This record gives sequence, structure tokens and C-alpha cells, in this order.
Amino acid sequence: DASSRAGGADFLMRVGDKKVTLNGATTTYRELIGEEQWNALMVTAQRSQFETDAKLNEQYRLK
Amino acid sequence: INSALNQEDPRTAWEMLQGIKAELDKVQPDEQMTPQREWLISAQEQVQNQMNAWTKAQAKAL
Amino acid sequence: SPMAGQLETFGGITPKGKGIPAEVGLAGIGHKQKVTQELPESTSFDVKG
Repeated sequence: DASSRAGGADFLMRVGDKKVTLNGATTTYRELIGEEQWNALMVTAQRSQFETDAKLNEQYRLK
Repeated sequence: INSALNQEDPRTAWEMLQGIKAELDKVQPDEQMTPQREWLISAQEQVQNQMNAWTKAQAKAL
Repeated sequence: SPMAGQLETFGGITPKGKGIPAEVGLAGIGHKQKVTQELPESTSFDVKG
């Protein structure tokens, strides 16, 4: 859900460094997700602002 | 869109494209990018290029 | 005007957007003139003997 919203890239980038304990192992949220999966999530979060908002895409492309 | 791109004056083409965008807003009433808004963004970029080529000729004649 | 806000929200890419006037979309695109009004000057053959 956060990958599909404006400002979600900042949220995900901050939360990737926080800790979580699951199945008896304490990891970070970036380690719980894969490294390539985290990179794909980051790309999606960064690029989704220009797909769900035509105003931003038009503004940047015209500039 | 193609007829708006075949005008001699770029300033008229820009306003024609604005009118076409207003027409499209009534059938796509949301904010996401569709393949039809890409048409209009590309058309506006082409009109900017046409404005460059037009200012060439105006400056040369002056 | 009472319709100054309805005209600016006409022609936007989305119904919540604003239309772009040609003075802003095409602003900055232009070419300078290479000819100036700096004229060549002539000199008189003045010999005062």
C-alpha cells in the first residue's frame, strides 16, 4: 500500500532500518525482505508517483 | 490531436490542445496516467518543438 | 471576475489540474536577432593645408 502512495518512498526508506523479531530471529525490515526485493520495492515506490498522478508527469516532462 | 499539430501558429495549437484536454477530462475523470493523456503530453512537447522552429523563421525575417 | 477560477481549471491534464496558457508553456523558447543597429561610420578626407 505504501508503494502506491505519494510520500511512501520516504516512509519505506526510513522503516527499512528498523527492527522486527519473527520466527525467533531479529532482523531489520530491509533484511526481512530480500535485497533484490527491497530494491524492486524502492523502485516501485519512487516511480509510482508519476503513474498515479498525470499532473506530475506532465509538469516534469514539459519542464 | 493531429489537426492541432498541423497549425502554422504554435500559439493556436497550444490552445487547441488545452481544449482537447478539457474534452478528455469528461471521459477520464481521475488522476492516473492513461495512454490517452500520453497522447496530449507528447502533443504539447511537439508544439514546443514547433515553437522553436517558428522562432527561427521569425528572427530571420526580422 | 467570478469565473476567473473556472477558466484556470479548464484544459488541465486531469480534472483537478489547471490549464497551461501559451505564455507559460512556450515561455523561454526563442532565438536572438543577429542584426543590430550598430552602423558603420564614414570618415571625411579633411586636409586643412
